Amino acid sequence: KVTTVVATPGQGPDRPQEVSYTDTKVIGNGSFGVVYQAKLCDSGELVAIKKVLQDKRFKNRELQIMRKLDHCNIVRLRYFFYSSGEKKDEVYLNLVLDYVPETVYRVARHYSRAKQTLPVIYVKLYMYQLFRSLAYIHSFGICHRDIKPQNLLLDPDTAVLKLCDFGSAKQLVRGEPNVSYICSRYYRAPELIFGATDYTSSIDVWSAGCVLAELLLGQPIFPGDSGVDQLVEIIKVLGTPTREQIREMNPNYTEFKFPQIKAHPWTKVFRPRTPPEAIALCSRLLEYTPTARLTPLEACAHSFFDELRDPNVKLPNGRDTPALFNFTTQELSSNPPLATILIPPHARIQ
Ligand SMILES: CN(C)S(=O)(=O)N1CC(c2nc(N)ncc2-c2ccc(F)cc2)C1
Ligand SMILES: [Cl-]
Repeated sequence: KVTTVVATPGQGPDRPQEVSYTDTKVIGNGSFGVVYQAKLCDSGELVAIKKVLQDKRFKNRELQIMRKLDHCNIVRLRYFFYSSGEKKDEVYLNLVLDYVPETVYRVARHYSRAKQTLPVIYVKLYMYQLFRSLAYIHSFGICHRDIKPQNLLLDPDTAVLKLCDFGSAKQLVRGEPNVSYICSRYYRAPELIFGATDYTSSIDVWSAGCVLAELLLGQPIFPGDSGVDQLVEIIKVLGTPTREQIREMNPNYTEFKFPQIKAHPWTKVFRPRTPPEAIALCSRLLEYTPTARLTPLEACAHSFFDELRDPNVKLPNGRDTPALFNFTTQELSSNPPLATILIPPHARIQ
């Protein structure tokens, strides 16, 4: 059995191609709709097809965003096409994406179940690549707004990480308000919990920090079934936020005061032999004041990632580390001077 569609390439000019695929499995299910796996007939390559209801009213924002993006650490939209079948008279948008086998979520949980933590080298590789993907999208003023381990795809052999699921992503424009019900629990920045609608891209940075801490800890750092419970956990670590910090997150001073707890020394939060650089980075990501958090690009240049810039660094399995230094001017525009740290001497050899 073989499906053949006429699809538009995600990048490049509108030059429709006849695409045929087979072995259609299922995955995903949820909010958006369905995700299938498939095998492209000629090349034999695996792809994921995300199928969602097309609005008719507006054009699909995820698609609009996907087509603008091209980066080694973001899933490639290979094709998109429309279809339906069945008793519906409703259009479905189908996004054909590179299939990447693992996710940070699944990996983390394997190590967690086995009472292990992921080797710090993998923590470095995954986090660096995430920050690059954020640096890139943020440069277009696009915030992901749902950074979490399930959205971080991994090829285990190459150590390559790819940000996915742009269903929540949106261009944040100074002055325009945005819904505060967007991020997934545990990874929500305080300003989101306080219902702020004037938030910036630094919510993604907070979320990234939550992922780092979690890979280090072996479990979510700020858990809770309610916002109340999450804030308690946040306060247990960061300490009680000052009236200044409180005004910084949500201007609209919700209505209350929290228990007055002092800052738990970040060193006492983590397993005893945790690298100090890792801990330092966390504290500079997980800050109350949104403007006080490192930028993605600033994070990449943090000393916690120095090992990745070492010329002799290899994967434990012997392979080379994947591309880490092929920055574009687009990607560096945040702060071009950082190139002198980000691009190590050996990467400039001729
Ligand atoms: C594409 N996203 C909307 S998603 O539904 O969250 N998507 C993450 C999952 C995904 N997407 C892509 N592109 N490749 C492999 C996988 C994947 C599916 C199942 C897995 F166990 C691991 C990875 C499915
Ligand atoms: Cl044509």
